[PDB]
Amino acid sequence: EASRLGPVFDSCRANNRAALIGYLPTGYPDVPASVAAMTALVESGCDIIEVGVPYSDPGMDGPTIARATEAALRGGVRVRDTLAAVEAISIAGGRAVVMTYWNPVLRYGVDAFARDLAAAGGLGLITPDLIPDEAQQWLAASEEHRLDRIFLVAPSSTPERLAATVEASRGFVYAASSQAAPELVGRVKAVSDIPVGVGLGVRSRAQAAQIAQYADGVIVGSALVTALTEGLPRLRALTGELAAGVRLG
Amino acid sequence: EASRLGPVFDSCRANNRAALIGYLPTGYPDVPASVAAMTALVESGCDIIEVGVPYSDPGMDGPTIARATEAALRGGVRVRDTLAAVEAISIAGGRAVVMTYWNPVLRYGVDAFARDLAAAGGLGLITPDLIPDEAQQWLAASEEHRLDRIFLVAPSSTPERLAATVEASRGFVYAASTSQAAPELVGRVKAVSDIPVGVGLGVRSRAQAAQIAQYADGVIVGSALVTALTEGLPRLRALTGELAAGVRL
Amino acid sequence: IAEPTSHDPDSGGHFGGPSGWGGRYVPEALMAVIEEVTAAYQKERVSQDFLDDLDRLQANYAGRPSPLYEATRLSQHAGSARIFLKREDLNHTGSHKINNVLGQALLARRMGKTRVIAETGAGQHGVATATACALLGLDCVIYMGGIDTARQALNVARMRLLGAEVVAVQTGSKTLKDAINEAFRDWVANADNTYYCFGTAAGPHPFPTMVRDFQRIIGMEARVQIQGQAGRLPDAVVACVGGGSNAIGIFHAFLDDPGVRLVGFEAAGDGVETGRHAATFTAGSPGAFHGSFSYLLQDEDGQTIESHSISAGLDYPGVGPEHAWLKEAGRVDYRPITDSEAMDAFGLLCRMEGIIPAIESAHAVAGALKLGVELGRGAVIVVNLSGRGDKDVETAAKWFGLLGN
Amino acid sequence: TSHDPDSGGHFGGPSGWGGRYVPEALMAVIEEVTAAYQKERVSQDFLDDLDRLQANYAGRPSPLYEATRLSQHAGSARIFLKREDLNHTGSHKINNVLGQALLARRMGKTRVIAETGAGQHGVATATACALLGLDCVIYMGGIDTARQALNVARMRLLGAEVVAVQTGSKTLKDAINEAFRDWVANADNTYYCFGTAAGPHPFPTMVRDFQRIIGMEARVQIQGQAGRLPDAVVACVGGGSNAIGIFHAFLDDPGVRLVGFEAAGDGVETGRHAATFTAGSPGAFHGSFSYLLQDEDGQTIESHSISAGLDYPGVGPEHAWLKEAGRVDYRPITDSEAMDAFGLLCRMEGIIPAIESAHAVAGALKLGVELGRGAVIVVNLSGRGDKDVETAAKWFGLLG
Ligand SMILES: Cc1cc(F)c(-c2ccc([C@H]3[C@H](C#N)N[C@H]3CF)cc2)c(F)c1
Ligand SMILES: Cc1cc(F)c(-c2ccc([C@H]3[C@H](C#N)N[C@H]3CF)cc2)c(F)c1
Repeated sequence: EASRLGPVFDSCRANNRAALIGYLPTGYPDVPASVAAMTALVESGCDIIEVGVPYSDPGMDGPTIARATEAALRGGVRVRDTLAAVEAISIAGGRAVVMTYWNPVLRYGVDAFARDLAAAGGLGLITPDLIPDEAQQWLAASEEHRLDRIFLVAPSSTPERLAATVEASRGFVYAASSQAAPELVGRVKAVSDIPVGVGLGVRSRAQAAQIAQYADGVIVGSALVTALTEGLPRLRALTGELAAGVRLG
Repeated sequence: EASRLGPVFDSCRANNRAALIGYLPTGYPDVPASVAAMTALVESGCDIIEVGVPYSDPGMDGPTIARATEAALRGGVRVRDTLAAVEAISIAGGRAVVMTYWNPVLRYGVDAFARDLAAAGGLGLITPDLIPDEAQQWLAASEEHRLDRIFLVAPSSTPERLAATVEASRGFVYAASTSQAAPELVGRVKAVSDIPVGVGLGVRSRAQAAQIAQYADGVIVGSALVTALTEGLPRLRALTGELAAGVRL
Repeated sequence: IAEPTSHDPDSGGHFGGPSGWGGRYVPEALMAVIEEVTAAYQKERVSQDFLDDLDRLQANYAGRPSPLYEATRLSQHAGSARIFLKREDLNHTGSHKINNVLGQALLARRMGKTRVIAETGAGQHGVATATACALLGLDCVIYMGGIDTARQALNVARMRLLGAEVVAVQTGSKTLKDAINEAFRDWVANADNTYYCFGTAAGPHPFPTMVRDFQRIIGMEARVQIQGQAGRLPDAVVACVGGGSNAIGIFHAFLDDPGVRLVGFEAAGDGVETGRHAATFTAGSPGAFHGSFSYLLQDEDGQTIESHSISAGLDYPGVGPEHAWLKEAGRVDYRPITDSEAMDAFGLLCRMEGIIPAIESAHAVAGALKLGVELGRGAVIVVNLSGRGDKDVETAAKWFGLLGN
Repeated sequence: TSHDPDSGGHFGGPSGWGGRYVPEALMAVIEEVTAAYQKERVSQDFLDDLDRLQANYAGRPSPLYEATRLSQHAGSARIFLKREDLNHTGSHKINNVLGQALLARRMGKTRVIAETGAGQHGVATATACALLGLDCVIYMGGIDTARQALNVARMRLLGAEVVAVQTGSKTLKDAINEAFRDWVANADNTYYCFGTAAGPHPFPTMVRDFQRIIGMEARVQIQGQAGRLPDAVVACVGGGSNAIGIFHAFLDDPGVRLVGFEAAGDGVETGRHAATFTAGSPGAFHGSFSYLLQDEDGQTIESHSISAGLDYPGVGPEHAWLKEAGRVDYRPITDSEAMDAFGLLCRMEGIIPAIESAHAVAGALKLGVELGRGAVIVVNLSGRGDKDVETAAKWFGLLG
C-alpha cells in the first residue's frame, strides 16, 4: 500500500519539477486570516501545505515563525483551529499535512488526534521533536488512520540513525538545514527512494530552483510568514515565484 | 612628703567648704579663647583647674566635651598648647592639673611630659585611661617631678582594685559616675584612706554642687562649663560664680 | 567505587517501562551530540580516574563533605520532632549546584569540548557553571532571560568576573524556560565544540540520570551522618523540588530503606488554586517538555502555563522524570508549600539557628516543620538545606518590611 | 602558653606590647571575662561544645586547595588556599564569634554587643547570638549603615538590633568607641564580643586562641598534600585575627616564612592607606599598646583602603611583638595589586575572594616570583567576595 503523499510526488516527477511545500501557522495574524492565506497558497501553486500548530515553546522555530506563533497564541489560537484549517484546505482542493510539536498531540490524545486529523482530510504529520525512538504510539496511529509520518534528518545524523529515521518515514523525509543540504539528500537517496523535502530558509525563486535540482520537494516557511505579514497579495506573488522555481522544464 | 594639692584641700576644710574643680579643654573654641576662659575660672572662684588635652578618640568623655575637643582638634590644637595654658593659669595665681588620655603622653614621652608640665606650674595629672597596673613609667615620673597622680575609681571597682587605686593616688581620687552610687563610692574610699575625693556627676547648678559638697572633698564640673562657654564668656563667669557658692553650703 | 544502577532507566532513558517517564523528546539534529554525551558519561561514570578527579575537587575545592546539623531550636516549631539540616548551603558558590557543574565540566573536558553553554534563572546555575568553567579553563556562555538580566545586575557581573559571557534572551516570556530554549538552539548549532551544562535533573536522557548521579553524594553522606548523630535511619528525608536535582540527590541513598518517608516540597506561590504557583505535581499533568516526558503545568491544549513563586529556583513549570516515576510508584510524596509558609520558615531559621537559607530551601524547611507536627515528638527528619540565602536577603528584607520606602 | 602574654597581658616583657589601656570602670568586667576564659579554656565541656559547633554548624575543617592555575602568575610557585571563605557566614570571623558567644552564655551574660565596619563581624556576631539565644546589639558607623543596607537587614533578620553611630567620624573605630561606652554602662549583663585580635587583655590572646584552628588544620593539611612544611605562610592583616590564626601553629617551625600583607590603599606615599606597620608607630589605642596610624601628638589619623576589613588604623599587639622579634614580616599591598589578584583568582580558579583576602593573594603572587618554581606558599583565604562583587564590578567597569 502507498503513502498519502505518494501520488503528489509522482505527478511532480513526471512534470520535471519538485513539489512546492508551503508552511503557515494557524491563527496568524488571526484564525480567519490564516485560513484565507492557506487557501491562497493552494490557489497560487502550493502542492502541499504545512499547517503549523502554534506551540508555546517552539525550540526548532526561527525568529520569524516564533514571533508569528507567539502572536497567534496571544490571539487565543487553539489546536482545534488547526483541524479546521485542514478542513478548509481540503475543501479548497489542497493537500495539508500538520507540523506540530509532540506535546499538543499527547495532550489531545495521539490516537484521537490521528483520527480527527484524518477525518479532517489531513494526509500526514510532521514531527520535529518526535524521533522514531519515541514514536510507538504514533506509528500505530499512523497505520490505523492512514496518515503519512514525516520525520526529520539532519546533516549531523549518524548513518545508523539516518537509515532508521528514513525507514520509519512515510510520504517524505524532511531534510532540515554551503553544500550540507545536497550531501544530506544524497545520503537519504543512498538508502531509500522515499521523497526528500529540503528546508533551507528559501525566500526566492532562484533558491527554490537550486534545491529542485536534487530534492523532490522544496519547503518554504519563514519567507511565507514574512510575505503574509506584508499582506495577502505579496504572499500570492511570492508563492508564484516559488512555483516557477521548482519547475525545471 | 605631702601632695601638691594637699594645701588646697586643707584650705578648703578650714573654711567649711569643698573644693571647686573646673574642667575645660584646650583650644575650644580656639587656643586664645580657651586660655581666656581658664583664666576666667581662676578669677570666678575655681580652686583647681582641669586643663583637658583634646584627644581624637575620647572614650570616657560625654557628647558635650567630645564635640568641644573635636572642634578644638579641627582648629589645630596641639599638646604644647595645653602646657602654655597651664603656664597662664599658674601666672594668674590659679592651680592647674592636666587631664589627658595616655597615648598623647606616650607620644610626648612620659618623663618629658611630666618635666615640662612641672616646669609650667602644673600640679598633677588625671589619667582616665591609665590604671595603676600600667602606670610604672608614670609613677616614676610622678615622683621625680613631684606631681600628683589622680587615678579614677568607679562604682563597679572591686575592693582590692579600689584600695590599690586609692593607694597609688596622690593629691586626690577622682570618683566618676557618669543616685546613691556617688556617696557610696566616696564612703568606700574614705574607709581605706584619708586622701581627698573628687566627684563628677554632671553638676550644672548651685544646688547640685551643694549636694556633693556634703560628702565629697571636691566637686568636679566639666560639661556645664563647656556649655556655658559656648553661650559666652560672661555666662561662664556667672555659672562658675554660682558653683563657687554651692560648695560653701 | 561506583554505586549500582538498580533505579536507572533503560537504554532509551525511560523509567518504569519503555514508554514511561523520561526518554528523549528532542529533534534528530541533536541526537548525535546527545549520543556522544551519553557514551562519554557511560564510559566516565565507571572510570576510577574520573571519580578520583571529581572526589578531589569535591573535597579540596568544593568543601565536601557538608555537615549535618541538628537544628535543636527548631524543634518547638516542628511538633518537638528533630530537624537535621544537610548543609549544602556551605558548599563553594553556596548551593548544591556546584556538585552538578563540577561533574559535567569534568565531562566536557574529557570529551574535548572547548565551549560550555548553560541556562540560568536568577543566576544561581550560571554562576555555578561559570565557576567550573573558570576552574577548568573552558569557555563559558550563559543564557539568561532579559527580565532576569535587568533584575540581576550583580549576578551578570559575577559571571563576567568569572570570565563567562552573558546573553540576554529577549524572546518568549524572557525568563528561565526561554533561556533553556535559547541554549537548546545554541547547542543545535554548535554541537561540534560545545557542551550544554544543564542545571537540573531534567531534560533528555542521559541528563536526568547524570545530574542525579553528580548529586547522589548528598544522600550518601547524609545517610552515614544521620546514623552517627541520631543512631538510626531517619523517619523522613525531605527536600524542595524545582527541577529535582537536590531532592533526588538526597533521596537516592534512602530509596531501598523501607521505613524512611521521602517527601518533596514544591512552590505553591500564592496558592495552588490561584493559578500563580509552580506546584507541578499538585496541579500539573503528564506531558513532554524540555526533552523528557514528565509532569508540567499546561493548559487544555498542551501549552506551557507560566509559573510564579517568590523563589527563583522553584519558579519552573516542569519537573524531572525520575520524580514522576517515584511519584507514580508511591515511593515519594510531593506536597505544596506557599510563598508565605516558606518566608515564615525563612525567618524562623534566621532567628532560631542563625542560618539564612535560600528561599528555595525555606520551602523544604517549612514542609519539614509541618511533617514534624504530623510525625510527632522525637521523629527524626533530615532536611536538605540546598543553599544559602545571601542571594535572597533583599527579597526577604522587602517581605518583612526591613527596607521601608 | 609558650607565646602567651603575662598575667597583665603583655607580650615581650620590657617592650610591653598589649596590656590593658582601659578605664577602671571597665576593669571589673575585664577581670570577669579573663577569669571566665581561663576557666573554660581548660573545661572539657566548653571545648566539646565549641568543637561540635565548628564541625556541624560552621563546616570545619575548611579545605586546603592547591590553586594550580595561579602558578604561572606566581613564578611557578605552588599557591595553596586555606579556604576560610567556605565557612558558615563566609569568613574566619565565625571562628571567633562561636568561641566568645559560648563564653558569654557560660558567664551568664544575656546581652552581646559588637562593633562592625561594613557588616562582616556584625553579621557573624548576630549569627552566633541567634544560634545561642543571646540578645544582640551591633554598633556600626553611620557612614557604613548608610551604604550597607543589606547587611543591616541581615542582622535584623537574625534577630539583632543595629545602632548607627553618628559620633566621631562615623566609621569602624567610632563604632568601637561607642560599643566601649555601652559596655561601661551595661557590664552587668553585657558581653563585648570584639571582632579582631586587638583590645585589652584577654582579647588579643583569646581571639587568637579561637582562630588557632586555622593554622593547626593548615599545618596538618599542607604536610598531607605536599609532603612537607610550606616555604611560607601568608595572610592579610587588618586588626590581625585571621593572620594570627594561621600563623600560630607555624611559629616554632624555623624554615617557614610568615608574611602578613596590609592595605596600602592608594600607596604608602599618599596618606590614603591603612598600612599600620609600614607607616604607623607604637602607641596606646583601643585598650592595647601596639602600632597605629597617628600624628605627631598621638591623634589617630584616618585610614583608607578599597577593602573595608583592612580599613582600620590599628593592629593587634601580638603582631607588634612578632614584628619586633623578627619572626613575621609585614609588607604593603595597594588597591591596584589587590584588585588585580581579585580578578585573577576569579578567572583562574573560579573563586571570588574577599577584597581583604585579595591582598594576601596579591602578596603571594609577588612572593612566589621571588621564591621560584616549586616553592610552597600557604595563603589564608580569609573570606569570600560576594560582598565585594559590586565594588569589583565598578573597578573593572562592568556596570551599565
Ligand atoms: C540538557 C537539555 C537538553 C535539551 F535539548 C533540552 C531541550 C529540549 C527541547 C527543547 C525544545 C523542544 C524542541 N524542539 N521544544 C522546546 C522546549 F521543550 C528545548 C530544550 C533541555 F531542556 C535540556
Ligand atoms: C574588647 C575591647 C574592649 C575595650 F575596652 C576596647 C576599648 C578600650 C578603650 C577605648 C577608649 C579609650 C578610653 N577610655 N580611648 C578610647 C579609644 F581607645 C575604646 C575601646 C576595645 F577596643 C575592645
